Amino acid sequence: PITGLVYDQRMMLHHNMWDSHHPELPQRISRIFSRHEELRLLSRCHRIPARLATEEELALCHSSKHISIIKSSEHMKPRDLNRLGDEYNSIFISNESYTCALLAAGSCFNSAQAILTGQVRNAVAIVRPPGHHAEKDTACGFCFFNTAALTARYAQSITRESLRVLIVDWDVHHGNGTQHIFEEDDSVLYISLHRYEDGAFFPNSEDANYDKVGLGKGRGYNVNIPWNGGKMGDPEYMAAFHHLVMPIAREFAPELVLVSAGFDAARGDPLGGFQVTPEGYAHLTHQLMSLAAGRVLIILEGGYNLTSISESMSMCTSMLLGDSPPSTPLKTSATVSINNVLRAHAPFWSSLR
Ligand SMILES: CC1(C)[C@@H]2CC[C@@H](CNCc3ccc(C(=O)NO)cc3)[C@H]1C2
Ligand SMILES: [Cl-]
Ligand SMILES: [K+]
Ligand SMILES: [K+]
Ligand SMILES: [Zn+2]
Repeated sequence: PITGLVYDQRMMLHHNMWDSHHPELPQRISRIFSRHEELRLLSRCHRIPARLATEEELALCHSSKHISIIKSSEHMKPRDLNRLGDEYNSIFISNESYTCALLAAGSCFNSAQAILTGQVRNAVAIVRPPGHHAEKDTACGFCFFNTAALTARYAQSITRESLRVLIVDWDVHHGNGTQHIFEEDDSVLYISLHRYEDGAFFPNSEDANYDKVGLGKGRGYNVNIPWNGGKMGDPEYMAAFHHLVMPIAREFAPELVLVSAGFDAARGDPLGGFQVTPEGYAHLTHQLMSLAAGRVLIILEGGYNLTSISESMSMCTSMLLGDSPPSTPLKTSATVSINNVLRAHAPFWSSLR
């Protein structure tokens, strides 16, 4: 009956030495943590310590070469950090980046351990840099290692290889790295909702479309819900949960739920362009709590309006703690999107028929 929370100020040390106004700001996590104190949520949680991921733990999802390259950045002079960052899509690197990425992952491992050992029922991880764009072999989109993917594998590593993990990715961007890491996996169901715009929206790949349903044994275990045609909000996200996320998740019967919880679909976010409310995120969290006997871990991904993300993630933690959720026609293109995913996944999920 207990909610865990992990936060460590040391993850603020990752920074952009060339553009101090880059939106993936150190203050993202400190503003969220402060808001939890202001709302008297922090004192209601069980504090879970951060730790470093080990390199062996990173090898659950990443190549030895990728690990060694990111690790080599901690001793680089600035022009070599610039060159290295430029070898990726939308990455900046400081000497502290690698350690911060390790702390983000190890924090999530400790939270998953706390859940799976029964110390807490659910947990929230206020971490940066984010993870879901990171691939096996490369960094991408502000992400170095795929924290959520690694946490799924870590969870399997302390229970059984086939532990059913559901990852719900409600960051406004597609988690390309998460999709690829689990594309052939039927033990990890990946469900992403994301702005798509026929490939115009970052990370700009048709991999994010609704017809990418997984490969081989994982066919049916990758659910992309792509939005086209501009701003979406609470109605569209509630309908996507109602028609797709929750029926599929209930059929899958996960033993652990991880939320890749970006808050860049929030009202006010300058990169997402969407209008999901803090109350909306509260309802999404409360629905996911009905899964997996409540074993839910909310992991911060993106989200760039400091006030928006502080309010939205605090609302999610309020739901984890058992507070009552707070108090409509869809954009026509959202109906088109939902029906496209429904047709793509009806062959795999009887609940959609
Ligand atoms: C040059 C810039 C720094 C300007 C200000 C934001 C970025 C956005 N370019 C791509 C992008 C978006 C979002 C994420 C993300 O991880 N969101 O969670 C990752 C990558 C470019 C434009
Ligand atoms: Cl330079
Ligand atoms: K997403
Ligand atoms: K999968
Ligand atoms: Zn994002």
